[PDB]
Amino acid sequence: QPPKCDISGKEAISALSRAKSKHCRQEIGETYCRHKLGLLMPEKVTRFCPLEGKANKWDEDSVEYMPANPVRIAFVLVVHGRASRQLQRMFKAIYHKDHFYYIHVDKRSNYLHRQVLQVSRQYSNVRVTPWRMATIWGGASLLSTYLQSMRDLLEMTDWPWDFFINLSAADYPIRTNDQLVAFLSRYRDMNFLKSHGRDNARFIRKQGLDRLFLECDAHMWRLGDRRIPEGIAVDGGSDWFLLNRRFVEYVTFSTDDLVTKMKQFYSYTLLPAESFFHTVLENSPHCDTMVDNNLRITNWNRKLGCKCQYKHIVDWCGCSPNDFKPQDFHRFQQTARPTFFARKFEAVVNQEIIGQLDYYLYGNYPAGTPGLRSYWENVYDEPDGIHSLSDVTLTLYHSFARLGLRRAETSLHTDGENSCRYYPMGHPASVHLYFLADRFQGFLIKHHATNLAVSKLETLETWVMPKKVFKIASGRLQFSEVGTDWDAKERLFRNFGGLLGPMDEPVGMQKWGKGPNVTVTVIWVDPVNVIAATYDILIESTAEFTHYKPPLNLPLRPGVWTVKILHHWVPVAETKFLVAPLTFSNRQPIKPEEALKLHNGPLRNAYMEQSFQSLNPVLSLPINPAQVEQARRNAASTGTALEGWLDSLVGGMWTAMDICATGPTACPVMQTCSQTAWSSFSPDPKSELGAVKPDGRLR
Ligand SMILES: *[C@@H]1O[C@H](CO)[C@@H](O)[C@H](O)[C@H]1NC(C)=O
Ligand code: NA
Repeated sequence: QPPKCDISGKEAISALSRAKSKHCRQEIGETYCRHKLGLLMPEKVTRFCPLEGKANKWDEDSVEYMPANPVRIAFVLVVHGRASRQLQRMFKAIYHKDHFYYIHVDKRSNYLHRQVLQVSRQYSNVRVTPWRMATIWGGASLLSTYLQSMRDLLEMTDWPWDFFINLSAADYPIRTNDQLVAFLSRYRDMNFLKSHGRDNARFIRKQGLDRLFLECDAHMWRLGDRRIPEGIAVDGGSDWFLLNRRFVEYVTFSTDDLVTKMKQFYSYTLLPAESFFHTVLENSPHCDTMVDNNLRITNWNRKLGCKCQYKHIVDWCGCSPNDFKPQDFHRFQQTARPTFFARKFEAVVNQEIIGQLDYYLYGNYPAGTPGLRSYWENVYDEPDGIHSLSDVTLTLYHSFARLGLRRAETSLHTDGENSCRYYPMGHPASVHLYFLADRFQGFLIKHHATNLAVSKLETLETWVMPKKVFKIASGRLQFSEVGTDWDAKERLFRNFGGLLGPMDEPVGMQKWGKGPNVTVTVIWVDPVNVIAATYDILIESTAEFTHYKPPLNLPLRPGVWTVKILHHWVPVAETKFLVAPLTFSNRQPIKPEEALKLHNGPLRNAYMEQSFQSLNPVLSLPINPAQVEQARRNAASTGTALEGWLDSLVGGMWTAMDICATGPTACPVMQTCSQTAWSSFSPDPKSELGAVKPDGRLR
């Protein structure tokens, strides 16, 4: 169907041409045409503040007194992702029985929501939002989430709260609850918001406040220009704040000119929570309550955090803070200004700094407490279904489980019946990442299998760990790795296991120490010694990481690839990586014609237009005609033959470290999972939540 008005703006045309759903196209057009007539945005707004401008209203010993009328705090936790045990650890740190906790879990994070429900069922002062939005980065929906949660909280008459504080799963306190309550009790009529403080016209342009945006199909579309309304001062800064009940009441229930028109304006705004509350407060009757300090330390690093990493999500470029590391601990003790929270923290990136901070605030755990240096994070959970996995991860998780079953059989030494022989049943039940002392240890896979001696089903967990493959030879090179999903801000691969299939596009990374600039040669070698790519790269004196994604035609030949680094044909180092053949297509066993198309190498017979056959003799990489033919045979296989090819490849690159039983077992040499040090079933008291103590705490 055609639009209600001629659509000629280049930005709107670009959005309409990229939008996937008919609903989104119609809403894009409806929004554009409304604005074109001048009926969508306000252009003049009343200012109620009696001040000429802004108001901008520290002794370390002032947070040590004991208040007679302590504030009660409503924490709104806006969380997403997989890091449930870290969220539980932070919740333990900030919990007190006289506060309140209201938890919004991103609609797309169903595993995390199930874990949060278990928390809300234990404690009367914890509730979960029954509505759930998909709060994409920069989305307008983040303000809708805050405004709805404020209305909900104001109508819970059994929760008499005095302040509203927002936190994510990557936040952590840097002072005790006692000190937070003492400080807020002394300034209970103030509002804590941090402004950019620099040139305001530049802030408006950098933020895109003079641009019209629309959130639809989990994307933020830019649709054109708009005027800043006259009569008000527009301000902004951090979207992390603390607001008192009186101002939250005004924002929620006022119908005056300011609140009404700003709610309309910010419904079509990028990063609305970074400026909506500043602009309303400063122009409201409450303007003289504003303190230019959000009581947070935010770990900005412009060199690493501003790589326009959200381009596929919003029609704009943005920045995000870095994760703290152990060398940052001294920053949590600064004395310039009062601060009570900090971000960001990620246990999969660095857990040591989280431990240092928690023990600093609340003391060591007793000697003999297990799991303090470990971290477990669920990356697949059965209720979400195998269609939420990929064919690559479904194939490999199956193979890891079979590797565990083979370890159980070979671990029993006996000349009679082997009561540790198993037959696998069904699909993996769960998968965890496992870390120890900030070193990746591999995957834990929970699975079901029949013990063949007694003919009974058993539930097991297998630990698999990747074999070391980086090898140096007689420079500033420290490490080399191949992977996917490179995180330029944290400088690591978010595909932690390096799981790859024939249609993946691998990335080569190098890590360097200090020294003078140098140039090296990178060579990619496929499983039958076909040289797929060669290139030189400059390593500047100041470079720490380098990475590059060669344009290799697909599919890649399955097997063990090798990536070599040379310095003027002198060997430097090498690493290896596995392109796995897939046993599933659309989560069903792969058929002969599917496998042949997928497993016989690139459709162009060559990985790139330029050939490197003249290099094979130079590097002693002869192509064996027998191995080439065997790869053709392997490509046509399915079923049991294909399973044997896959498992021999996986076994060459992964080790089954151990396997345990969750319940009873007829295998005499298998340990109970809860009694191991490594299982996701073993004790982890730092993330466990129990009964409330006499002092009202869980920690
Ligand atoms: C480093 O770079 C400079 C120019 O930037 C170049 O002249 C020099 O040859 C390079 N290598 C060394 C060791 O200086
Ligand atoms: Na509850």
